[PDB]
Amino acid sequence: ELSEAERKAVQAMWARLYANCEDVGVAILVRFFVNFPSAKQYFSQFKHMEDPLEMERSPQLRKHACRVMGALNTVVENLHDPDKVSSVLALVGKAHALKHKVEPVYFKILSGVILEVVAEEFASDFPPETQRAWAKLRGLIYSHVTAAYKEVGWVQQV
Ligand code: HEM
Repeated sequence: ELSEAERKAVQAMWARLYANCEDVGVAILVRFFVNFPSAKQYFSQFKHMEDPLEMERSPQLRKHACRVMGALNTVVENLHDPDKVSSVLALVGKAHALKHKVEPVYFKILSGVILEVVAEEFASDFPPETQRAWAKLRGLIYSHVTAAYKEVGWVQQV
C-alpha cells in the first residue's frame, strides 16, 4: 500500500503528468465519456454533447478536468500523510454521493481510465514494481471514496 519507493515513483510520474494538468485531464474525461456515455448524464452541460470534439475543447469540461486533476494532485502529493489523503477523498466522496449523486462504481471506472493514460505517457518506462504501485493508488482511492458513500448510507434514487 505504497512504500516509500512506490510513493516516489508514482509521485514523479504524476508530477510530469500534472505539469500537463490541462490536456491530460481533458483527455481522461473525454475518454471516460466515450467509453461510458452515461456518466455524461450527471453533467448538465455535457449530458448532450456527443461529439468528443465539442468536449475536447470546452472551457467547462476543461474546468472539471482542472478540479479532478487538482484533487488527485493533493492526494498524490500528501500520499505520506494518511490523514490528508483520507480527508481529501472523504470530502470528495461525500460531495459526489450527496450533492452530485454519482453512483460510486464510476470512480473505479474513471480511475482505470486515468491509469490508462499514465501508462501511455510512460509506455517507455512503465516497470512492474511501478505499474503495481499505481494499482494501489487506484484501489486506495476507490475504497476511501466508497467508505464515504457507505458512511452516508448511500442509495441512488429513481
Ligand atoms: C477521480 C475522482 C474524482 C474527483 C477528484 C472529482 C472531483 C470533483 C471536484 C473537485 C468537483 C468540484 C466540485 C465539488 O468538489 O463539489 C467535482 C464535481 C463533479 N463531479 Fe467529480 N470528481 C471525481 C470523479 C467523478 C466521477 C467518476 C463522476 C461521475 C460521472 C463525477 C461527477 C461530478 C459531477 C456531476 C460534478 C458536478 C459537476 C458540475 O455539475 O459542475 N466526478 N468533482
